[PDB]
Amino acid sequence: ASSQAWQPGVAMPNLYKMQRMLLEKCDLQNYGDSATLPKGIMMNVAKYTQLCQYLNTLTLAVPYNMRVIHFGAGSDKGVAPGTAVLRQWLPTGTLLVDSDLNDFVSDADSTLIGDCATVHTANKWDLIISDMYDPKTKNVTKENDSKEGFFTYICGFIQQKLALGGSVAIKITEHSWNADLYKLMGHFAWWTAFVTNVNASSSEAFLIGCNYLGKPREQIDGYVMHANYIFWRNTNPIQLSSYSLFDMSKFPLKLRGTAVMSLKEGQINDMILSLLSKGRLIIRENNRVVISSDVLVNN
Amino acid sequence: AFAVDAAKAYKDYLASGGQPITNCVKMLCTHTGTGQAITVTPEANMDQESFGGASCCLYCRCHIDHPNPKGFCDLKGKYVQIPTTCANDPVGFTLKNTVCTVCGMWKGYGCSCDQ
Ligand SMILES: C[n+]1cn([C@@H]2O[C@H](COP(=O)(O)OP(=O)(O)OP(=O)(O)OC[C@H]3O[C@@H](n4cnc5c(N)ncnc54)[C@H](O)[C@@H]3O)[C@@H](O)[C@H]2O)c2nc(N)[nH]c(=O)c21
Ligand SMILES: C[n+]1cn([C@@H]2O[C@H](COP(=O)(O)OP(=O)(O)O)[C@@H](O)[C@H]2O)c2nc(N)[nH]c(=O)c21
Ligand SMILES: C[S@@+](CC[C@H](N)C(=O)[O-])C[C@H]1O[C@@H](n2cnc3c(N)ncnc32)[C@H](O)[C@@H]1O
Ligand SMILES: [Zn+2]
Ligand SMILES: [Zn+2]
Repeated sequence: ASSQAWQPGVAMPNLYKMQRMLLEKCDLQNYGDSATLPKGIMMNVAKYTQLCQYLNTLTLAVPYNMRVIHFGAGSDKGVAPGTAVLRQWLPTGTLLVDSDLNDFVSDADSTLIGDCATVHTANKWDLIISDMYDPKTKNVTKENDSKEGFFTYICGFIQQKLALGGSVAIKITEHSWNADLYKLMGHFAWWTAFVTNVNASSSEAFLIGCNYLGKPREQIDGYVMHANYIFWRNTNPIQLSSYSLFDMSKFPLKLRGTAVMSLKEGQINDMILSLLSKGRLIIRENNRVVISSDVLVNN
Repeated sequence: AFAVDAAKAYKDYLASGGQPITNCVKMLCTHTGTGQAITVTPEANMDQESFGGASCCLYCRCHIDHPNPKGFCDLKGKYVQIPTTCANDPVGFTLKNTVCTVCGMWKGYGCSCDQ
């Protein structure tokens, strides 16, 4: 077994991010292979556990009364395995809201059913998790182009509802991706494409934006960067592994007690951006949390 | 005076040889927990499995009103510990057993306040 088999997953190395590759078909050596999971553990429990294991190594801002929203939390089973892992991972008192196009039962404080485009919220969020995937992406009848759908909503939601210092984890695949989303990763202190070891046989990856700055730190071309992601996946086969799942002793996210300040436009100097980049600050209102779901009415 | 008694109808379905409700979400944990029945975080011990509350609630899974005047669920947002020997049907286990208000364990599967 490889050295990274004892890791929760693998992050796209910096040297692959600096290339300018053309988009090629993703052809993984182990495509289709299944990982060996612990007895009775669902795939999405193993997958979210490894994601959270990795998020524990980043400079996440973790304040009291933390606000997390989880899109694409439903499943064909009618339950939310990922929301269950997040509830386990987040500190007690953390507000957790989940949503999906289809009806499902969740351990979240509040669940919204409907297209994510019909979800509205008055307040900002500290962390955004998206596991959304349109099944129609499986019908590849033309060139792999940047997708619209929920990605259009997600890009608008990050720019208007993510607190500065906040972080994101958005799920993508070879064909389920968006160029504007990669461009936004440049608006964070740091970013990467993370692959869980239990699903290394899939082109799936979680784009991770760490510490939102509300302004571009670097200029990123989404078409070029997605090609870079594919080149990395094609040239680096990753060994399937569930080893990280057997040690759950350091799993829970530590409550850093990150400061929450309601600073305005024009009070963001360099020292503030420096504290945002290290997860020592969250900028947003601390008002009551209000969410709603539009209901279209026909005959 | 009518009301759907789903708890009873399910036992009559289990005695009828029916298939237990599946897709209960088992959690990964150290198995070094308190052993308490319903906790805010997985507390399974070496003889139990931790599950997400909502997935083990009959009322939540069947989309029907809870047996509480307000409609409040005591499993949703929490974790239920189920003995490894009965983990093939967590919903049925939570319906047939009760929790000790003194030590917070399952009566007959952890509780020993009679000693
Ligand atoms: C990466 N890849 C893609 N394809 C082909 O391109 C199509 C679209 O590619 P994709 O963008 O869906 O990527 P990939 O196949 O890696 O996705 P995968 O099936 O692993 O699904 C990724 C995740 O998306 C979600 N998902 C997948 N399908 C659905 C669905 N129907 N409904 C809901 N969620 C879904 C799940 O969370 C799942 O783990 C595939 O269906 C396949 O024919 C490949 N073919 C070969 N031979 N080798 C490859 O390496 C390869
Ligand atoms: C994991 N991580 C990486 N960086 C930045 O990327 C650099 C390289 O980090 P790395 O690529 O993870 O490799 P390393 O093991 O040598 O640290 C760091 O020194 C930071 O500048 C990070 N920057 C922030 N703000 N937060 C993170 O979580 C983070
Ligand atoms: C991979 S499944 C989510 C699995 C879930 N994270 C779990 O823990 O098992 C992807 C989900 O995205 C949802 N989805 C797809 N398009 C959506 C949209 N436009 N709005 C909301 N949800 C959407 C689907 O209903 C589907 O349940
Ligand atoms: Zn319930
Ligand atoms: Zn007792």
